Amino acid sequence: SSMILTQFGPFIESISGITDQSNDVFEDAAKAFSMFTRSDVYKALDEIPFSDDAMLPIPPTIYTKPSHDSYYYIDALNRVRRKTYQGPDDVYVPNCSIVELLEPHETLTSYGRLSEAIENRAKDGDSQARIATTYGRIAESQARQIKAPLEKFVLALLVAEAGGSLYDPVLQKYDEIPDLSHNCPLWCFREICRHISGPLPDRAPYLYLSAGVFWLMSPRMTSAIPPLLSDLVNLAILQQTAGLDPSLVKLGVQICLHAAASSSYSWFILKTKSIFPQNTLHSMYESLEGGYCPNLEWLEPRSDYKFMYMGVMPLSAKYARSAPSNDKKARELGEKYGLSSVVGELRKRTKTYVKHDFASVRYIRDAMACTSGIFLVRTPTETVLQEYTQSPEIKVPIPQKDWTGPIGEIRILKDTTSSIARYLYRTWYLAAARMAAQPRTWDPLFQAIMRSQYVTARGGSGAALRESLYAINVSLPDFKGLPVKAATKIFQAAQLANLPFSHTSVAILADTSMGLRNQVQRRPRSIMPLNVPQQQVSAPHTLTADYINYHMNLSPTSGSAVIEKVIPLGVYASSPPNQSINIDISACDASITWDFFLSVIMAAIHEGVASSSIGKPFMGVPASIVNDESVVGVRAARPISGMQNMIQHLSKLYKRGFSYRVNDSFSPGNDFTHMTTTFPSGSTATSTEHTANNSTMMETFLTVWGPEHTDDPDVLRLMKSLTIQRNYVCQGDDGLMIIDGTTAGKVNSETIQNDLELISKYGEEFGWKYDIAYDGTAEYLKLYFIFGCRIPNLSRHPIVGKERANSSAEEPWPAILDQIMGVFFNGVHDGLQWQRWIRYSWALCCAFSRQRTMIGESVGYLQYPMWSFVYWGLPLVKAFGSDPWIFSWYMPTGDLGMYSWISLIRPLMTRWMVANGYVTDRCSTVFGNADYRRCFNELKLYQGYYMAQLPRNPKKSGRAASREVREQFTQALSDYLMQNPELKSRVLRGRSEWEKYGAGIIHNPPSLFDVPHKWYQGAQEAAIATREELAEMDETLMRARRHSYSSFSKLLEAYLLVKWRMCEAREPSVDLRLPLCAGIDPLNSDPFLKMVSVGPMLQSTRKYFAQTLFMAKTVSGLDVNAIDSALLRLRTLGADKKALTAQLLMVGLQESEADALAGKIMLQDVNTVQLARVVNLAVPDTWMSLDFDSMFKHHVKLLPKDGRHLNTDIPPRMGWLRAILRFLGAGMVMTATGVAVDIYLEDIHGGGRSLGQRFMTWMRQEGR
RNA sequence: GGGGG
RNA sequence: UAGCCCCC
Ligand SMILES: Nc1ccn([C@@H]2O[C@H](COP(=O)(O)OP(=O)(O)OP(=O)(O)O)C[C@H]2O)c(=O)n1
Ligand SMILES: Nc1ccn([C@@H]2O[C@H](COP(=O)(O)OP(=O)(O)OP(=O)(O)O)C[C@H]2O)c(=O)n1
Ligand SMILES: Nc1ccn([C@@H]2O[C@H](COP(=O)(O)OP(=O)(O)OP(=O)(O)O)C[C@H]2O)c(=O)n1
Ligand SMILES: [Mn+2]
Ligand SMILES: [Mn+2]
Repeated sequence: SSMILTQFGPFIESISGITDQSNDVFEDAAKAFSMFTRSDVYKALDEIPFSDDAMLPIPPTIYTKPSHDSYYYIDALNRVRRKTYQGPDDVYVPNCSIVELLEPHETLTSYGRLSEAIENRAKDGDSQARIATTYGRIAESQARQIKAPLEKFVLALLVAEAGGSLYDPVLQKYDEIPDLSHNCPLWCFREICRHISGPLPDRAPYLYLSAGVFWLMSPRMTSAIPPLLSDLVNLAILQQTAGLDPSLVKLGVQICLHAAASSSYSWFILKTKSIFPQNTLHSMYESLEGGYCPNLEWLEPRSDYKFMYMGVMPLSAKYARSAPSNDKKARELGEKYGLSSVVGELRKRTKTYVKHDFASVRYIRDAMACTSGIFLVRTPTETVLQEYTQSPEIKVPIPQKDWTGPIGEIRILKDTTSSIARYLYRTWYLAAARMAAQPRTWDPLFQAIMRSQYVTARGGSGAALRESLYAINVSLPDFKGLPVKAATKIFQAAQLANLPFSHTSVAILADTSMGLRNQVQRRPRSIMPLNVPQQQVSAPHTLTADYINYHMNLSPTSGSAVIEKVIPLGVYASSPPNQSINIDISACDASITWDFFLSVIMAAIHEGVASSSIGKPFMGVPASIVNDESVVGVRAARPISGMQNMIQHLSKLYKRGFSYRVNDSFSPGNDFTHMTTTFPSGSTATSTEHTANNSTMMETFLTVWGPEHTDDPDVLRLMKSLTIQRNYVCQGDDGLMIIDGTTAGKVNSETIQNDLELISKYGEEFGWKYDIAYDGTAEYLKLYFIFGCRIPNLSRHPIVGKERANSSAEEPWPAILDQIMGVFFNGVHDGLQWQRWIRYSWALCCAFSRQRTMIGESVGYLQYPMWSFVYWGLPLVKAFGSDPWIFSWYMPTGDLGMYSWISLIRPLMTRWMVANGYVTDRCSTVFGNADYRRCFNELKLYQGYYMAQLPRNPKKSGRAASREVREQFTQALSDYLMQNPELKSRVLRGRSEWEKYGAGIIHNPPSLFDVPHKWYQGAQEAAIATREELAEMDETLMRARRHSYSSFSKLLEAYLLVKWRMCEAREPSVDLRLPLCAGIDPLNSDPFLKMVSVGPMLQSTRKYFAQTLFMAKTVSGLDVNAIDSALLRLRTLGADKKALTAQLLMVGLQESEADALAGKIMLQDVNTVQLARVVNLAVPDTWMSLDFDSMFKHHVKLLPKDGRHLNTDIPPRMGWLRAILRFLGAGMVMTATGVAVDIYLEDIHGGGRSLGQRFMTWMRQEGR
């Protein structure tokens, strides 16, 4: 460690709280990181005096592996395939030798790539050559699922840990996290690699590059080493930063060693991934003596997902695990995969926890951080053949006799059907009618928003559409000469803009291109990039599904994103007396087929939508005639609406199936079109659709089936007390059945077990295999809960991991920084040990802050000052002679955050600056007599500040665009959007109205007329950048670094005029013995103190924020937050109502709605959060898990502590100031380490009035 | 672009 | 060729 100490000495102390941070040391540390050679990191690793406890037997078979050749074969269709041995799952990358297939690299003679000879033979068509190429390309792919070379993360860890234990400012003692000599993962990493390199001078087992992966030419290297090493590094970092129990961590290493010792690392990982969760989380408290859990009340209406904390629920034996024991299956699993030693140890330790508390949840969390974090990989061919093959077993089909004769592509489900489909059909029919009945549905704007949803910069099987169209002699415009990417639905929209639906209808049946996605702890999933006409025609399906979800059930719309996964719901559901069943449906997409679901859904919508859609087109789709054969004998023609025409065309596609075009670039010669009946993922209907069926069937079970299939009084009573509107929350195929508890305790476990078994049997009737789980735990949207405590899963957030489905190279340098910041933010949300995590993050950041640049022998270097990271959100450890660790990771981002940390030490800074020569006679309002301008330019604080705000990726705008084709394109886009003259007429009105009442007040008027331009830009910025555009990006960053400044942004200079007084610590908002988030306990002072004093966010963040906008949606391309900001700004700038009415007309509203919302906005008392947007202030993401609403309202006093001040008084017409002022106070409170404190407005330099004018100038100048 | 179903 | 839905 002397090697590390010498090279990063001063920097190490700067990030350990011992010495101040300085850009000079930081940049040198950066240069040192870049000058360190890979092999040096290993040499550094050798310098570590590892303890015996950090060692464990390493399997010799991890090095000696068979040839890959017996693991593959050519199938009947000539595709290269993986040959199974351990089951139908054994389709991943096998653990084999690989050096025999490599050619030494010219220069790195010890490293090699796949023999060019072998690929050439493979390309010629040689079976053996193809097999070898496939293996080589997929093994390479497996090794690319990381963000950057492992050595960088390791070096970072060495540098960070060289600082020793950290002194907690709050607890006033050093932490007791074992040093690296006790880190088993690192030891293994060094040994495994050393053993591989053997006598070779090169210590790296492989090199992650841009030109591709290269393997160390050693007979001991295996295709399984990259994944193994990647798991070890994560575990190594986590043991030091999450303060994980070392003994547990070793268990995680053993599993990984076993995975590398097996015949397939990924496969083995997939089969054993439940070990830690099953033997801890799902086995906790078989016995229970005490502890406390939350006591929440679910407010009304439950749909708001709003809860209120009511105290603590004392625990006792009464609440011990009552759910069935998983011991047997868990042990069988361990025995089957050679891990019974691990399962047994976990089972034993889990039993020792008889109290539910911080210690016990941290144990679970720790255990669950040890699961491999690799993104499983297998060839595309394998994913497609495993996911689009299995078909649902409909044990009780809809009788053929129950369908009427056809009505085009659909058949009505006779109302005399005794089938359970009866209910599924009624729900979709009902919702279809109500949806189509809504007036908004027939508003040109609404239909523009819908037509604009799928017009995006992402793909849409562009090539297949062009050819399915060529098949009927219809050639689309090619716009020869435009600098935009052609494979975008945006390009598609422009091509189709001026063609009647009848000419593009065939495209609805065009093939579907391949799209893949790798996941952690899961298998790769195939994706279907539907084309514009396919997405268009899917509208009715999507809208009806949305209507069901908004009006008929209890569901959360989104994908996930911590807190957006409604944390509050899990706390409630998992807290005794309450209990929850974690319902999930396997093979969801493959279970939604025409045989039972789609034929019924298509029918119900087609019919229920009839009367209100009659005699009318929809979203560009015309009405038409179709053959009618409903009645027997009677055969006529039937007029249907455009909406019905859509269902008509969509039904034709759902019936036939999807032609998936598979071009497997990892498997030479594996080109085939696979037909499948599995439901599309890339469809706008997918998510909402599955959510709707989920609740609909659960409703039918609880209302009909269940009751009719049992006479058991308790079960009948239990089911009767459950409602899909009050007790069942779902999204897609995930479900959470919440059984509220009584004073008599919780509902009988045996009665619950009966209900579940019936649900299970119930789904077999229509092809659904319910994955039900009753284990005393709550699991929803990959969020884990036990006894009201959230258990972050560190396993799913691989520090070094990064999904990479395609072969394309990683984005140019700059890009990596956003990823590193994301790694930091995940740690904040996962609750790692704040100091250890912050210090490590500074090391990591420093190690990626420098890049070598080229301009033609013009070898320079791009360096980001430490200050850029602060701007991005990374808190300072110690600066300007301040105490160490005074800054919390809840410090805001950007200007708000800069304001916060600077205000907390304004005086320290001023004093430091003067005592170091930065003095002047001019007395600064913020920094007194400190020559701040000279200081900030020299320290690179201004530089870093501005560099952080520059594009971290090449720009394509400015590419020579031949004006004529450029106008044709944007015209096509315009016609697509402005199809309906009514809409256009609306915007033109807003326009001339704007010139009279709004023009001049603000300069950011959002307008539908901009969309075509924003769409063009999007298609542009989607294309591959050139090396020139790259240089241009660097030059920009480098010019900002050279330039010298005299101030911060106009908004930051304005906030700095405001001063506060931090006062009394707040009282606890929740009980301090209450486990809310594992890892967030008295051992993690700042996070814990913030959680306790500020309080947890007990409402859904989606619901909360939906109340901070006047309009929820708008045409894709415009920014809802932008529209909201313009309206409020106009109001704040004294604009007349007619001006807001004009703004609203320009974004598509009818004059009546426009005038109404405008008049409504004028007289409204706007909330802190919504109002703060007038100046671009947003609630920080890191704050989302806390009760920031309460902080703004009751703990940021705008009235000075000692009464009113002339400067602090808020002018009559400037009440909007209070919202901005609330954010600034909150900033300082949240940025200060420790307990949330009450803060009092102390001063505003030039007074409130002048402050307001200052903000009003910023407002009216945006976009000039 | 980032983090997540 | 590389989809859809969400927090900044
Ligand atoms: N990028 C993504 C990720 C997920 N999904 C959707 O999420 C839904 C279900 O999620 P999973 O549980 O992850 O998919 P399953 O096929 O059901 O996996 P298996 O039963 O193992 O869980 C269906 C799928 O289309 C999606 O459209 N796009
Ligand atoms: N002032 C410097 C010089 C080099 N590098 C880093 O070095 C790496 C590759 O170049 P080297 O071959 O390692 O640089 P050398 O200067 O030739 O090595 P040193 O003096 O020991 O010889 C990439 C580049 O960013 C750097 O960050 N800053
Ligand atoms: N913004 C960037 C990114 C990369 N390059 C050029 O790309 C070439 C090699 O790519 P890298 O592998 O990304 O650069 P290295 O210095 O070899 O190391 P890495 O980015 O970790 O620093 C050399 C470098 O000048 C550049 O000029 N400007
Ligand atoms: Mn599922
Ligand atoms: Mn699921």
